[PDB]
Amino acid sequence: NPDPNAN
Amino acid sequence: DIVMTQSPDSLAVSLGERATINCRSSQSVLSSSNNKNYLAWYQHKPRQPPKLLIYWASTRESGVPDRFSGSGSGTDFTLTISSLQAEDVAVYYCQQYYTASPFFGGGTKVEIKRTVAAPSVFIFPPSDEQLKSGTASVVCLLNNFYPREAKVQWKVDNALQSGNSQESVTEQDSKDSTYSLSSTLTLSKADYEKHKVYACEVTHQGLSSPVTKSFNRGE
Amino acid sequence: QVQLVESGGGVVQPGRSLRLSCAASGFRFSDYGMHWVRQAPGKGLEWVALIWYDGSNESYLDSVKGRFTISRDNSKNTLYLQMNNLRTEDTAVYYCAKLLVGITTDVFDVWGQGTVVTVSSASTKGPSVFPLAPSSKSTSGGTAALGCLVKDYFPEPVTVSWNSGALTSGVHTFPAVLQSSGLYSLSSVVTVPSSSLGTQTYICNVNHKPSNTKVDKRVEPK
Repeated sequence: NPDPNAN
Repeated sequence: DIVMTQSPDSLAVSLGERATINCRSSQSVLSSSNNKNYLAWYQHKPRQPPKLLIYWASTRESGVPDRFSGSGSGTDFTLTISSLQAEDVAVYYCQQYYTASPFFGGGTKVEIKRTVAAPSVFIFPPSDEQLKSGTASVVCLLNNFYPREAKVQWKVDNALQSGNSQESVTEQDSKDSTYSLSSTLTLSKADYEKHKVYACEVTHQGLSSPVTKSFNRGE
Repeated sequence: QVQLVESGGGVVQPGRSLRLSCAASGFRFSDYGMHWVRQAPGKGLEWVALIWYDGSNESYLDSVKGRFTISRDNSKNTLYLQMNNLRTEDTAVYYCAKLLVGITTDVFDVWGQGTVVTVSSASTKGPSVFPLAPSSKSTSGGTAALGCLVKDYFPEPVTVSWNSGALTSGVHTFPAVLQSSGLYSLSSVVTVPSSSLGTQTYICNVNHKPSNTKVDKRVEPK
């Protein structure tokens, strides 16, 4: 369940 | 991979009636960390980019009218259009955005369902101008018919033609909700000159028996 | 406006390379993963590639892996797709898009307008325009059909009008088909009252900008 966005 | 499968592949809905589109994911897209389904629905019309309709399976995007609604959870999802409007004719895609390879479904083409309309059929011989070029194109037109399903069969001197034709179909007409189809039979001039009778035979559910249009070369 | 503007599409020979660019503006491009998505003729949308917000990882459709490279230059708010060893089946409209992987709050998507990539070894060629003459057996007092066959051109598109745009009712200009020769062909037809044959003049206007060809072709009963 990836998050390729900035955090 | 989480692969997305839609059903049906095409749907005909009468104006003002309900449209239901189904989508199945090969694995669950429900996140155990936030209890949300990573499932979107997109609308796609010709000559423009896709538009987001629904995300989180049921959250309707800003500006999208309330006749669109998404439901389901886990692996089974549905898009409903409660009352179809003419501007809703489009291909609808589900898509998962759970993984780093966020696959789309195959799409469901939604069209307006109207009364049956048999095609009017016309056959066109090759022009003399083209023949002086070494090629003969024979064209058969099926005009303003509904439903879309139709079969064109070419016959040359009663011999069934196979593999030497191509056809093209228009988008659903915005005024009368019909389709039209062009089929082109391509032969060398030499072959065209051996035979006499050129026939287009058309089958459609509105025609109680197939309609044939034909000409004899050189009349 | 939040927008993406693509450039770089065109005709490219099989086995060669082509780079697409996608210029982002109106939002914080460097905060988001970004994608390419394509649509081949007669096919559905197909996700192609994903790049992390900071360029630190990438994900690829299996059929382009090792041939295509997604990259970005955040200093220029630009996304790229380097396409090497191109194949016929890579022919498609290519979109860049934000998509929704990893969304939390303040959710939006944005797509570019698309750029066409045609993988072909065909040469530019203007069409031949041939009449589809109305039949002599056209029903008296009924409806007749006539048209123009626009044959053997490359690349797309052609534009067809009738009577310089004055005739629109009853016109059907069909999608082109790609022939085995690698050249396109299409027909444009119109239905009209049979009684208008002879009295009314019917001319198809066919423009193919790549070949600089502009034809006005009169269609007459034979």
